[PDB]
Amino acid sequence: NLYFQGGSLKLSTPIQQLLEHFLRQLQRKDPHGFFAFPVTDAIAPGYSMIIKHPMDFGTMKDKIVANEYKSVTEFKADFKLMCDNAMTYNRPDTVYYKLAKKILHAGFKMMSKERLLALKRSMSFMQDMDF
Amino acid sequence: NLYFQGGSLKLSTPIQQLLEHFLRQLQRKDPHGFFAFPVTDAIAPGYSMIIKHPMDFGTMKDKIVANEYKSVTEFKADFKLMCDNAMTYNRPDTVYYKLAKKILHAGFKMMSKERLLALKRSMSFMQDMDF
Ligand SMILES: COc1cc(OC)cc(-c2cc(C(C)=O)n3ccccc23)c1
Ligand SMILES: COc1cc(OC)cc(-c2cc(C(C)=O)n3ccccc23)c1
Ligand SMILES: COc1cc(OC)cc(-c2cc(C(C)=O)n3ccccc23)c1
Ligand SMILES: COc1cc(OC)cc(-c2cc(C(C)=O)n3ccccc23)c1
Repeated sequence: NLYFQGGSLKLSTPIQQLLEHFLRQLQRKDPHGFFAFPVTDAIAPGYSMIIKHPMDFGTMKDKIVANEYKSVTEFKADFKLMCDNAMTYNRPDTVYYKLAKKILHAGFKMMSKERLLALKRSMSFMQDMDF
Repeated sequence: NLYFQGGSLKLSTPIQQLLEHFLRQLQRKDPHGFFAFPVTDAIAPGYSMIIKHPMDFGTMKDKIVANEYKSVTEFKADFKLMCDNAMTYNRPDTVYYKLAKKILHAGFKMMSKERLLALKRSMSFMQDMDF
């Protein structure tokens, strides 16, 4: 199943472009990859018993690639689920709890509707120009 | 002469926003301010005899503030006039000649219609989003 356009044989949406950008920036807060892959029962005994809805950055990346996010709010919800899971399974004295708390706070600030509107407004002048 | 809008008493165009940005970046290539002010006959004997149409970054800033640039091409022309003046009055062995040549080449690359189109296209996804 193909189509021909602009001299190229073919077959990335705005939301995919936005979420790919924010996911790369959030994963930079986790240089050791603690949040990069699903938590296994081997590394975290009882995890599958305690945490009913697991989430990780790698699973969110798969959702972006497959174009399964319909809103920023859905992305932020998955992000929040990951951080809440880490702050439920792990004790407050752990790197996982402390990092989840920092990531959750920083991510919600960075992706607020009000902030994205202000960034869009700052960029609008380039769309008003003809080049 | 005033008007009231959005609860504020009033009275910056896309081209003004674009040119203010590029002028700041071009002046960063001239940290000593050699191109920041008109060349005087005191600092450059015979300048007013040799150079018929003087130009400097400070004069270009005044034009931006006064909203006197109708195109990027007009801005690039003033920039080119400044660099050509420096490469006419000064010998090739001078910092002024060498800097003018570097500024001229870098400025034309950075402000090419093709580059600005590509930057506009990279940014378009944010204008397609609703926040
Ligand atoms: C110490 O090295 C690692 C590596 C890792 O994947 C690269 C993931 C984790 C990890 C991540 C988590 C999480 C996120 O809960 N975790 C909980 C208990 C024990 C380990 C982990 C730790
Ligand atoms: C230096 O100030 C700015 C302002 C801006 O929009 C307001 C956007 C950028 C900007 C930054 C970037 C980067 C970092 O990729 N970029 C890529 C394509 C088009 C614009 C930009 C830089
Ligand atoms: C060496 O210090 C300075 C300072 C300056 O203004 C801050 C401007 C110039 C300067 C700038 C120029 C130019 C641009 O032609 N010039 C030519 C002959 C002698 C001096 C200069 C030199
Ligand atoms: C990290 O990659 C990017 C990409 C971008 O547009 C493609 C723009 C920016 C960007 C950079 C900036 C800066 C540096 O001011 N900026 C300001 C307002 C809105 C957007 C941006 C950064």
